[PDB]
Amino acid sequence: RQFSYLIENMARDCGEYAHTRYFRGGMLTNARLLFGPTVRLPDLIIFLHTLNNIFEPHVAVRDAAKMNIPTVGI
Amino acid sequence: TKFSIYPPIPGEESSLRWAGKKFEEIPIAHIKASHNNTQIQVVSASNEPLAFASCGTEGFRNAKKGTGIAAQTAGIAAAARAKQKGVIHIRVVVKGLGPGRLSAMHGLIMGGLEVISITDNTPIPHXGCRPRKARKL
Amino acid sequence: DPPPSTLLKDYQNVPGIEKVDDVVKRLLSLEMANKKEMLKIKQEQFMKKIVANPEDTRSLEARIIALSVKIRSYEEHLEKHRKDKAHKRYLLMSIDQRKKMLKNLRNTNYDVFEKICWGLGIEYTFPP
Amino acid sequence: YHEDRIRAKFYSVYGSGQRAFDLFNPNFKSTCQRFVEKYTELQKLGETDEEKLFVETGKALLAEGVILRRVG
Amino acid sequence: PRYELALILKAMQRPETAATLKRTIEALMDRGAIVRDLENLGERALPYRISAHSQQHNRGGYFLVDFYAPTAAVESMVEHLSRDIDVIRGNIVKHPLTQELKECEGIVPVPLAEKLYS
Amino acid sequence: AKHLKFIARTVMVQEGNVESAYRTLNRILTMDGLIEDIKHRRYYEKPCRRRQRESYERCRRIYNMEMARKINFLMRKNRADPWQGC
Amino acid sequence: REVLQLQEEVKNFITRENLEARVEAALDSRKNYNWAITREGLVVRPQR
Amino acid sequence: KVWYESPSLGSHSTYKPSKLEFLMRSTSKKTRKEDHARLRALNGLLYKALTDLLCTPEVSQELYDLNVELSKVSLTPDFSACRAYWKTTLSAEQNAHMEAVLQRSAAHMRHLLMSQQTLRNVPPIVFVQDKGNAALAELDQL
Amino acid sequence: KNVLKIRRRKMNHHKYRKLVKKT
Amino acid sequence: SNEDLPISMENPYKEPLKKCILCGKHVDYKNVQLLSQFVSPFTGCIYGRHITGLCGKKQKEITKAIKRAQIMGFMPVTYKDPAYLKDPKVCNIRYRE
RNA sequence: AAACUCCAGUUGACACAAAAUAGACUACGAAAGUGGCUUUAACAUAUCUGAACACACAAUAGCUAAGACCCAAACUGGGAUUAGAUACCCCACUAUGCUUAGCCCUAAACCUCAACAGUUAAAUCAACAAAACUGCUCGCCAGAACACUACGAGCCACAGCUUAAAACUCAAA
Ligand code: FES
Ligand SMILES: [K+]
Ligand SMILES: [K+]
Ligand SMILES: [Mg+2]
Ligand SMILES: [Mg+2]
Ligand SMILES: [Mg+2]
Ligand SMILES: [Mg+2]
Ligand SMILES: [Mg+2]
Ligand SMILES: [Mg+2]
Ligand SMILES: [Mg+2]
Ligand SMILES: [Mg+2]
Ligand SMILES: [Mg+2]
Ligand SMILES: [Mg+2]
Ligand SMILES: [Mg+2]
Ligand SMILES: [Mg+2]
Ligand SMILES: [Mg+2]
Ligand SMILES: [Mg+2]
Ligand SMILES: [Mg+2]
Repeated sequence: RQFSYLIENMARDCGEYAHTRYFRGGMLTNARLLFGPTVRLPDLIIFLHTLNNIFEPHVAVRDAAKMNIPTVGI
Repeated sequence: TKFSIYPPIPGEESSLRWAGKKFEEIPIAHIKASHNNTQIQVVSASNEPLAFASCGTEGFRNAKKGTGIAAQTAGIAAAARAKQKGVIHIRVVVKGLGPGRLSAMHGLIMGGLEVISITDNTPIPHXGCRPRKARKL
Repeated sequence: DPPPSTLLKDYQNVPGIEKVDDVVKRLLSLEMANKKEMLKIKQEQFMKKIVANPEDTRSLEARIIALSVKIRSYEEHLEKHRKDKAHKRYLLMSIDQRKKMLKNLRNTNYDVFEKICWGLGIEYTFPP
Repeated sequence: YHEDRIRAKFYSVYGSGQRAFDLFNPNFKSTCQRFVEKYTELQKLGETDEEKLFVETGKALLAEGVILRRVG
Repeated sequence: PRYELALILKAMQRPETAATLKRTIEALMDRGAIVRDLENLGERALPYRISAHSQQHNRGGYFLVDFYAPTAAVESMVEHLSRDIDVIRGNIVKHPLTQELKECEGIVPVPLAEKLYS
Repeated sequence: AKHLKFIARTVMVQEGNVESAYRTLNRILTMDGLIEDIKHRRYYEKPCRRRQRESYERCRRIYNMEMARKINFLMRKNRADPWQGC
Repeated sequence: REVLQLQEEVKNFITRENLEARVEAALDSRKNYNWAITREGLVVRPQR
Repeated sequence: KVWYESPSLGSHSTYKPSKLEFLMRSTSKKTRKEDHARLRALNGLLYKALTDLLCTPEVSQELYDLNVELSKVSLTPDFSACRAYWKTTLSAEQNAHMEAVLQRSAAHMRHLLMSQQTLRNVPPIVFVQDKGNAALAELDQL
Repeated sequence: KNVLKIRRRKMNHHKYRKLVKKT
Repeated sequence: SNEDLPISMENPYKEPLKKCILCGKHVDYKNVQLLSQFVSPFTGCIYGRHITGLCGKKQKEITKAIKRAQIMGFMPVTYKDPAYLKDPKVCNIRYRE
């Protein structure tokens, strides 16, 4: 959260997308239900931090692989 | 001088006095606080008995003897007989963890005696006799 | 046993030990030491009487001699302490270990095996 | 690093300098680093003793105006 | 070996105390001991009352006798001290200066996991 | 029985405050373990029972000290939220 | 070195001849083994 | 670990016992198995802190002379108040003196408790009186 | 674990000891 | 190869291990002044190492020294000898009021 | 309630009993076990494995003989309790716990982890316990119950221990 604001601005400035908030269960693995059957998922997910706030791997790391999304991560 | 909770050691030269008497000369109130009774004996520094009182000698019987108010009454009775013999300041030596352990001391004070020290002499064997077996309750 | 006047194994080869005061000789003798010091003199006596190289402590010969001294010490201990089950075990285990050593010496070097038996007074016996 | 041995002795003998580290400046030099550089220069001049190479280094810095207060 | 005899003597006058020490050191010599030193620790009040030879004692003279003796002398000396009426309490210990203290690097920490496991 | 009297477990009373003197004595005997010792000695605790209780008390103290250390360590971040809104 | 050190000490050892002199020489003297430690590990010898 | 459980997945989470956290909490959320542990152990820490202040003369000369003994100390889960219990004395006259000094000391003690940065956020301490059956003495007064 | 196997052995040994006593 | 690469060696900044107040000192049963510093003034109870701060080795030497001194007639058992009450307090225990 | 009242309290004298604190330590020994002090003796093995039975040990309880006996205490007696109480609760006291010299040889004798050697990479792994395995060796096991039993044999054991089945019975255990 020290960098949430910085990262969200970088995404908007480059014309891309940021998700720095609480990651709800199934955003990627259940996207059609949450967004709609025609929702397009990301083609690349860039992690500037790979751990969540309890020092466990961000759920999107596992779920990105499930959806066959390549991940860049610091 | 600052207050010391450590008693004056006999043979050393202390400045503390109580009615012109040294710590070694103050009479002793022996309180035996048992689980079912409380016995109080006041003796002189030379081991001369001056007063004796217990909850049983004060008309308490059975479970009533093992109460704080019974011990407090026993202290008042011993204090009265001791005060008649010239006792004002006493050293308290209490052995046992019975209900009249603290209450017996209150009665001595209410009876007109001034407690200058408190000593615990509850018998603790250092290894001794095997106590009775535990109770199934 | 060696005489009490015997010097300790450590002080026997210091130069000038024969010219010191009698009091100093008593303080460096077996009389003023524990029994373990008397056993070191016995072990060295057997090593020089029996083994070819008295300084080889890792040979099968030296081990049998060292263990034989322990066995005799246990026997003397148990002569006075007949209900000591702990040392009765140490004695019997040591006798078994010596028999195992003697078996391996008899099989590898019979000439040395015979000198060990004569020197230590061991009558070898085959197991039942 | 080899110089770490010199740093351990300097901190033991003279303690941490009352001057404050400025870890933002990538070219900052502390009193210990200045000591280490002089100690290295004198070693390259052929001196090999350790106890002697350390006492001569302190004198050089004092001549240059550096404050070296021994801890004890 | 080297022993240390911690000797508490009945509080007496100087002449009787010297006779007791001489009588005690001679007992060591008769048993083969080589006496090294005799130290006076001073007369003091005992830490508690000691009953010895049908008498109660509250003060005593503390003495040390450093000596060498054969291992068999200790048992015989302990019996000798029990019969001397002027000795309140006498104990023979191995001299502390013979036992060499091993060096200590410091206090190594103990892992907590081992504590509960053990 | 053979020791000097009025030295062990003896507290002097100050300004006639006998209640505070008794509390000091009780605190002394409690810290030295005498009160718990006297209580455990009223009935014989069997050796298998004493070892079980001593083992339980030693493990509970370790767990309590270890849980206190964790809370002390993890309370440094109890300060106000620096990035509120993010 | 241990035999040399020991050979000098034996000169001061008590003997049957010098027993009386050493016994009296002890009653006049005092040996103190008491000393206290501080939180810094320093020995505090007694005030005598 | 021991029979005492320490498998919590969020073991690295920073424990935050403050009054603001209670308001920003899911209403559905219920206390977890090892969530009581931190509360049970934090309340014990408060008992330790208070007990030392009473017996050290530096904190207050009046407090030290009283020789107050704490019977019980249990914080609240709300994080709004703290419950501390001290044992009453026989003399009702003496009881008044202890309560009066403790009542005024508490305000300063709270600041003294803030000196311990680990427990800097200390809710106002409620020095309840118990262990002496204060009502029984109150009944005799009537 | 449960002690049901121990209890069966318990009863068998109790009854055996009692039988031996009677006879 | 490269001069600036790290080199293998022992930690030069390592600090010495901690030592107890009695590390390196002989503990004698006749030194009752020292032994008295590790017993309770009111009860004579030997303090645990969590109170004395001693290491396992010196906690044991002190305990054996106290027990020897007590039964040989040098040290009281049921209380600390009052002569030694004003010695340096090296134990982490607070008693009075 | 019974019980004691040659009782209780203080002080002193006082053991063939048991060993606060230390010990929040985790040591010693083959295990069993070992925690007051001192001294003496003393803790096998310069490959490893190797026995229900050989050899030597083995808590508690128990037996035989002679002693000690503070305290505890089966049994027993007494006092309550209860529908009953040959229990739990209270009191008294014995065998016994102790010493000596012999036996007896059993434990949930259990870290419920066989010894020795090696590994942390694979697949981490039924579950739980105590992370998962490899080499090597000895011992042991083959549905339940019958069965810590019967018979045989050995044994200082004689209401004992060790070794240890079968028939009938079931579809589970
Ligand atoms: S720390 Fe070295 S002996 Fe205690
Ligand atoms: K003991
Ligand atoms: K077990
Ligand atoms: Mg059956
Ligand atoms: Mg083998
Ligand atoms: Mg076998
Ligand atoms: Mg077989
Ligand atoms: Mg068997
Ligand atoms: Mg047996
Ligand atoms: Mg028996
Ligand atoms: Mg009885
Ligand atoms: Mg009997
Ligand atoms: Mg066992
Ligand atoms: Mg095996
Ligand atoms: Mg079957
Ligand atoms: Mg059986
Ligand atoms: Mg059978
Ligand atoms: Mg048969």
